[PDB]
Amino acid sequence: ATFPIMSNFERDFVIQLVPVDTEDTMDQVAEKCAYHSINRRVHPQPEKILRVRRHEDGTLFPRGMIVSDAGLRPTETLDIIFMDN
Amino acid sequence: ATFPIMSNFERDFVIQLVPVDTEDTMDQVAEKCAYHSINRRVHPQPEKILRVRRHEDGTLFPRGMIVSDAGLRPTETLDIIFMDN
Amino acid sequence: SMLKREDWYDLTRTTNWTPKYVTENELFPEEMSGARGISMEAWEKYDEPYKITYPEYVSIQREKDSGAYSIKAALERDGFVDRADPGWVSTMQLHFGAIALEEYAASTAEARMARFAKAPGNRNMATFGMMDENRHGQIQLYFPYANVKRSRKWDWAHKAIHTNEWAAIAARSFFDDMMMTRDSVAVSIMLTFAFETGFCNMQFLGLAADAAEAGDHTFASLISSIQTDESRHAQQGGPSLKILVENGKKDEAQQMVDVAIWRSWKLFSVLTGPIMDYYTPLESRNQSFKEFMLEWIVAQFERQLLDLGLDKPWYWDQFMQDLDETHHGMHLGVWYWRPTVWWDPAAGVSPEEREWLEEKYPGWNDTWGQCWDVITDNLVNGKPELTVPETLPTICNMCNLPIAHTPGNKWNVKDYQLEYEGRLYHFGSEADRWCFQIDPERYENHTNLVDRFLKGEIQPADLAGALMYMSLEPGVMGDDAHDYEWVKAYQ
Amino acid sequence: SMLKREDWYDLTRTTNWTPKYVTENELFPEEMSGARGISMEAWEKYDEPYKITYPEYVSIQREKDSGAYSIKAALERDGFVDRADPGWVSTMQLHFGAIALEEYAASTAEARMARFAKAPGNRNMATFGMMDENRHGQIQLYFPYANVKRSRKWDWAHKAIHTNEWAAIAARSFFDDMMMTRDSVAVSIMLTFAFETGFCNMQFLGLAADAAEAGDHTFASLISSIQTDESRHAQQGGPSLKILVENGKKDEAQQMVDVAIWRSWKLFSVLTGPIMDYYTPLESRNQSFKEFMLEWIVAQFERQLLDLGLDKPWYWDQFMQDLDETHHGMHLGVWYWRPTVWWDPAAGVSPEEREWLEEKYPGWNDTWGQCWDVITDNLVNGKPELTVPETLPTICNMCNLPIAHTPGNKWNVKDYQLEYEGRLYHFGSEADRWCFQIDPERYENHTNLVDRFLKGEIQPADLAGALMYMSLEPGVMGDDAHDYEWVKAYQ
Amino acid sequence: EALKPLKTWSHLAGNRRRPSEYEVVSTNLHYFTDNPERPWELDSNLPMQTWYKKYCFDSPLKHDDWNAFRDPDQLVYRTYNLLQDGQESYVQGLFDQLNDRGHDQMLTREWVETLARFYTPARYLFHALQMGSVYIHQIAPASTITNCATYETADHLRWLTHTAYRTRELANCYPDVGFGKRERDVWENDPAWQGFRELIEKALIAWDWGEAFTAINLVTKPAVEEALLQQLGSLAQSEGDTLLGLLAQAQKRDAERHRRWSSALVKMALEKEGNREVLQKWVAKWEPLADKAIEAYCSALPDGENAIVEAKSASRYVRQMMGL
Amino acid sequence: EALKPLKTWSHLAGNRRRPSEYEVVSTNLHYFTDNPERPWELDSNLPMQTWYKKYCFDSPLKHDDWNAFRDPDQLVYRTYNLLQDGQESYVQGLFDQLNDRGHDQMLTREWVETLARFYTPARYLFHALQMGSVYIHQIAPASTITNCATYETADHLRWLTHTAYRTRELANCYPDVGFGKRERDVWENDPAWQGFRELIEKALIAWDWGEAFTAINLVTKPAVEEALLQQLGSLAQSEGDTLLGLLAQAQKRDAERHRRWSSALVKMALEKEGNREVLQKWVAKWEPLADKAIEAYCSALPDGENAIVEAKSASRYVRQMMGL
Ligand SMILES: [Fe+3]
Ligand SMILES: [Fe+3]
Ligand SMILES: [Fe+3]
Ligand SMILES: [Fe+3]
Ligand SMILES: [O-]
Ligand SMILES: [O-]
Repeated sequence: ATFPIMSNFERDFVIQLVPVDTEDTMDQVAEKCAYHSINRRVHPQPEKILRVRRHEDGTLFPRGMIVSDAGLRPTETLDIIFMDN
Repeated sequence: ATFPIMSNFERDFVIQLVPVDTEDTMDQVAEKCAYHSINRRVHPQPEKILRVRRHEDGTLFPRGMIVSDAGLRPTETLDIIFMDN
Repeated sequence: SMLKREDWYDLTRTTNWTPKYVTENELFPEEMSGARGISMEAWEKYDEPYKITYPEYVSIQREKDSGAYSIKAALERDGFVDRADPGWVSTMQLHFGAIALEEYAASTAEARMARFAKAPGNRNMATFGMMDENRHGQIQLYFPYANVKRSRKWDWAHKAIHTNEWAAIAARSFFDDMMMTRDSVAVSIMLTFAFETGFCNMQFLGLAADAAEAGDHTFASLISSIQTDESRHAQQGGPSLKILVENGKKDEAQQMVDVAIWRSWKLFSVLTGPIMDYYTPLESRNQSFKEFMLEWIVAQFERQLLDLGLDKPWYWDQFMQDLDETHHGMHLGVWYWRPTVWWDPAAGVSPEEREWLEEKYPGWNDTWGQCWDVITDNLVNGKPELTVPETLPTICNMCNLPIAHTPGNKWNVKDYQLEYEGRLYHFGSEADRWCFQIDPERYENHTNLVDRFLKGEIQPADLAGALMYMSLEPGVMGDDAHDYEWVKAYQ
Repeated sequence: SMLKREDWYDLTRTTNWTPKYVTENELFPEEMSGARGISMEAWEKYDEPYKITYPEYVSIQREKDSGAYSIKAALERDGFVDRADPGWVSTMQLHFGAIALEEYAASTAEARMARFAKAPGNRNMATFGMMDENRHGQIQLYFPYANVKRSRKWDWAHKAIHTNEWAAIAARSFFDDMMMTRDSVAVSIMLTFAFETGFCNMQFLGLAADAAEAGDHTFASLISSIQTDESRHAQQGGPSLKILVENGKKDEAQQMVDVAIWRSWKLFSVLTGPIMDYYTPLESRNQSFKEFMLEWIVAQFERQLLDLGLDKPWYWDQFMQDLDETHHGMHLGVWYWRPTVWWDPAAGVSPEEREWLEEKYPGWNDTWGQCWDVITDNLVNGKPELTVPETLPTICNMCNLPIAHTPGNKWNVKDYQLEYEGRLYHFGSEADRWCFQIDPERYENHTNLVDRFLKGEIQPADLAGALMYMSLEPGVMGDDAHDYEWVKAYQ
Repeated sequence: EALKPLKTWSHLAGNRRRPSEYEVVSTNLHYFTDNPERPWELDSNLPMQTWYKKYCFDSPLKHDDWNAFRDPDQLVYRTYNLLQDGQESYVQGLFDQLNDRGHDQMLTREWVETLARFYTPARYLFHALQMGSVYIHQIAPASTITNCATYETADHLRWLTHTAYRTRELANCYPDVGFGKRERDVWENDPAWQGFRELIEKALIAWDWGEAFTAINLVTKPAVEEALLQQLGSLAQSEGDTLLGLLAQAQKRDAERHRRWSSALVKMALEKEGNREVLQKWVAKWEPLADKAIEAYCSALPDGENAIVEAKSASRYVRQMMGL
Repeated sequence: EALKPLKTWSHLAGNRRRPSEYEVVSTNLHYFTDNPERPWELDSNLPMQTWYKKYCFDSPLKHDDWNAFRDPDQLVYRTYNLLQDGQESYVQGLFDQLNDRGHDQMLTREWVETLARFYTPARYLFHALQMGSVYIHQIAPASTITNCATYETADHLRWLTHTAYRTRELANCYPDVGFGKRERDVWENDPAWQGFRELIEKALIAWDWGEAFTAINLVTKPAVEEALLQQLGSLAQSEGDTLLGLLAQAQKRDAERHRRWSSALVKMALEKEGNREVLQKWVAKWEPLADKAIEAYCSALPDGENAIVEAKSASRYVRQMMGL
């Protein structure tokens, strides 16, 4: 259920290693990433929604998809991005 | 009439060369010395009289004796001292 | 009377012969010599342009040591070190740990050429090479050793390269690829030409001016003595390149140059860039790291490369652009991960400093500046704990440096990933990925620190564990060089 | 293999023989040798305690120069001189002008012994002597020469001793009496024993610590290198004294020691005393000139003199007392007559400084302090003209220094006058007068600056004339080292 | 606890004796010995990884702590140039001064011919030792072993240098001889050299560090030194060649220092049972080429057979004294 | 106007050429030449005042500007020890290495005897030149003339030193000879020395600076050098003494430099009419003692008469080349 990914947080300067769960939705992936980026080096944007995107090819996952269903390679890099929605 | 002497001014730190006149009284010798000592390195003492004394043997000349009569060797050293009188 | 050097010099390198009791390939194994099907006869056109003979060497070098070692003894009681700018001290601690042992290692890289080159002229030069880095490594141990009693961090001048601390691994990963694990002709190109001629020679000049500008004599004299040794051995890749070009091999030679320059540059962007632009105090800043690169390094490369008959590397334009970026990334990573290095990094983002940064780099405050905005707010607000990390950065699988890049309103951080035989690799740049691709067998099964972490090799598998694994403890672990003094500017 | 020094050393000084084609007295004229009726055989018991042979000398001394000259080249661009304390700069300007050429002159004084001693051991030592001061004079020209372009005053390192500026005449008057115009055995006592062993050796140590304490490396290294040469030749008077004592001559030897020590001391009281107690900044003051004298000079003399079988000089108690006084006189004269020296003297009478002075010398403010009270009032009141002079001080006819002493509520300035063959002479002290008396023929017709003034030899016969006669012009003429900054403390 | 500042480097701490300059700049410096399984920071299957696993870590010559080795002479770069700048002033002094005195002109035609055959062509054997000692440098298991090989290699360049220089002075003085043109054919075709040439060509591909030490350090060098320095040198002197008699005695100083450290190394190896036997097999495999080398060279000299007997016994003597 | 800072020392200003290190630390330094009427800062009738008025200022050898003299070799203290530390490494190298090789043991009994007579006792003549050159130092009219005499005197101490050292090595090797005990009686009583001893004892009380220069610099030294270095030295070599053959050639380097500056001095004197004649009379008064010195020494040597003819002509040659 523990599964490593690489977080490329929007407006941060550096990709980081973030352990997620295979059961986590995208929204819970996004929350676990932000913890290493919001209020350390990126400013909260509370009129915004954190969406999860595959780095390599730009595929946008729905907020609600869980990691198990995402078809990810261990350690796959993910854009964490600011959207409305 | 021009005649060199060595002034050892009271409370100064150093003997100096002072050209006097053979016609000068002691009082005028004393005035010519003070010029190189009072208000350069010694404080006026205006309730005092500047007397002239021979350095070597301590002979006190009267205020009124002139240099011609003093029996001085050229360059002879003279104490210039603070007295009443 | 005495002969003139030019009358007998050639005889010192008329040392090739035709083996009989063993074969040419036995005596010069391709994997060590890299003669590349070019004949012994053709390797003999090799002509070093700077010549020196044994008695000249031991005599001029006895003088260089006498000088350097006397300057050092004369300044020792004065303790310049106890009152230097703490960003300067840090610059010294970083230089000694990253380089002393790699200097020493370069004597083997020189020995490789000395035994296995087919150019008689290269073998003798490399003998002097080998002597030079014997000196560099020993004098760079003897100097910092003065300071052991002042701080354990000075022990790192000896220990660093014995540890798995991430910077030490980025150092070995460079050095080993360039000079320890290549054939002779390769070492001559990739080390003496690309790294030494390309980067060291100038770097050491700048570094010596900075020691002086900081009031550090001892160090200015040390660096600038070492620097006068450089080109005697650095010149060795030049004639090798002519020979490869004039026989079938412009592309083999190109490809080696391309790889060595990128690899160099990446090392230089973490080891030098941060120092120039953030550690040396504002009033000493003579030019920016980008300025310094353009004037003293980059144009020398085009000049050299044109004279050799070679091309600018395909990655040149990108490389130009990155002078605006990478070292700002590496500085921010080092500062942010500061308890993972053995020196105290300097934040260098006081208001005056940020103004300077802004004129050297239009756009800085809008990009790089935000992250530092947040770090600063936190510090002003008494939340220092959000300015140290809780995870690992992703490490590039070629340079072993974090994959970092432009933040803020020009967000541009990219990962040049590659799947290869069932493993996912990460690359900090397009060029880093291509170094792996043109020669995957050379790098496959290497594992970077993150890989090791993920794999189970670091136990306990948390940050305190990674600290122990990197051999770091309190007392060595990096912290803010000025102890957060630049923070009072903001309250 | 190589012999051990002790096995053949004696042969280097088994060089006496019995002349035949000329007589002993012809070959060793008494006026140059001073053998004093003691036989060639008896002069051969002479045994230098520090031994050295030619190859050891050229080898250790090649190393000392390499060091000193490299320290100098390494620190040159840094310009420590342009930002040193101006009292330090002044200390350097004074040292170079007073001494560089007198160092050079000491090689002739060494040559005197080298040719005319009857002790074979003395002749060889003096050969090395002669070499040592060749070095001292040349290195003390080469160093200050760095600074010519910064100020004409640095030209004085060469010119001083060519002029009739009063300090230069006090220098020659010392040096010539001690070492240029005496027989060989005398030079060995009066220079190497009394002045060099007695005063230089320690002085140069203290001076080297001060350069370092001031941040002046170049100079610390120069002085402290020269200092390591000293005792090799300074040791020469020691064995001479044993020989004179063991034959009939304890009193001839006593009398020479007495004269040389006083003469030395007087020079030292104007050249060193002012510097310690007024020019070196307060926070660097390690001890007082009197403290330094008691600990490092005076007790070494009693120790030496007891070991030699000699007595303390009759003037010893007076001399002890004068450590409280004389150098305060000489400083005040130099400061007051400051446009008559080639350096800028430092007043050193700020309030903090006056406190220091008061604990080093209970009574200072009451005595010395008044004169400075008046100088200060004048300066505060915008009357600077009453702080420069309009006449000459009386000059002592032996030391050629002004006759000065305790001012204020303990007024004690005395003149030890003497009429001799129809001329009146002036002496700054009882000992100075006695130097003339025991040997009037050596000093009779010498004329000090005042004498020359009085005689008609200075024309125009006014102060501007005396300036020209002393070779001083605006630009060289001394003024207040801090430009009167210490005056703001009083308003 | 913050880690306390130390008295010396951490790997040297608590030694009793304050570490020397020598210890301070020479010890524990190779890092490829960290991870025997992966010496370099790359893929573990690179040829170079292989080369060091096989020729350094799987050497049969074994010790638990090769970093404990100490050069009995304690050379560092700084004291190496102090020493050799002294000896080079001496040797360049001989060159300059004997030239001044016309010494090359006083030698006989026979002797000149002997220099072309027995002396000149050493530029090859001494460059070959240079390659030989520099291979020891880059494969030895400890930096204190590498450094002896560093300084030794610079010596062997030294001896090539002397020979390069005199060969020019000889060609200027006897332009008809071919000095400088012919050495390669002599070295390649002269029977007097083929023994040495075979010995060294085979020694140059002994890749195992302990075997390279032995073949170059223990067997080839005493044989080259006894034949070219001791035996050609005292023949030289006996024929009037005072320069070469002195030059060779000058080089023999270097060579003796190479023997002092080789001897220390072997003393240290003999601390582990097995090593003597390991060294002795190595000596037995190589010694008969040394025999041949001495035989083919010394026998073509005057008084040949006797030069053979003394070179043989004085080089065996070198090893006998280390306990081999 | 405040006086402007200068480019070099005031006495050197406006020269065209930037002054050398040499000029900078050597020129215009004696001050006793300020006031010829009173050279020292004391009473003008002291013996020492007299000594310099008479022997320096009233020299018949005259020039308006003796400070313009320049040592053609431009020695300063720093470059003097660079040069002699080189030559001393060479000479101490010869000592060490020939000892190693037993060279003292190879000389014949006859030759040993010749060293005791003709070589040993030079410790006296070379100390006597040391006293001779050091007298030139302290009376010459300019510091650039004094300095040549400074460095020359250190050489003459050098040659005493060599001789002191070998005499010990000779006494250790032939303890029955008296090496070290007997030199003073040989120097004092041996006819072969009495020519030199007379020459130098008389030269040592020539007080006039120009006469001391000439007597020591121009007449006594070429004669001592041709007899003791050139002639004993090549006899030495011819008898098997390779050490002394080389040592003497080593000292002859110093001696040739003493000749280069002496020659410059004389070139400079000849700028004033009268000086050549002044020097020539000096040469005529002293040369016949030199003749006698060479005759008594060289004639007691093997092949005596011929050593006489060549020492004579090569020392005259020294002066002929300066134009005397
Ligand atoms: Fe290097
Ligand atoms: Fe290098
Ligand atoms: Fe001195
Ligand atoms: Fe001295
Ligand atoms: O280097
Ligand atoms: O001295």
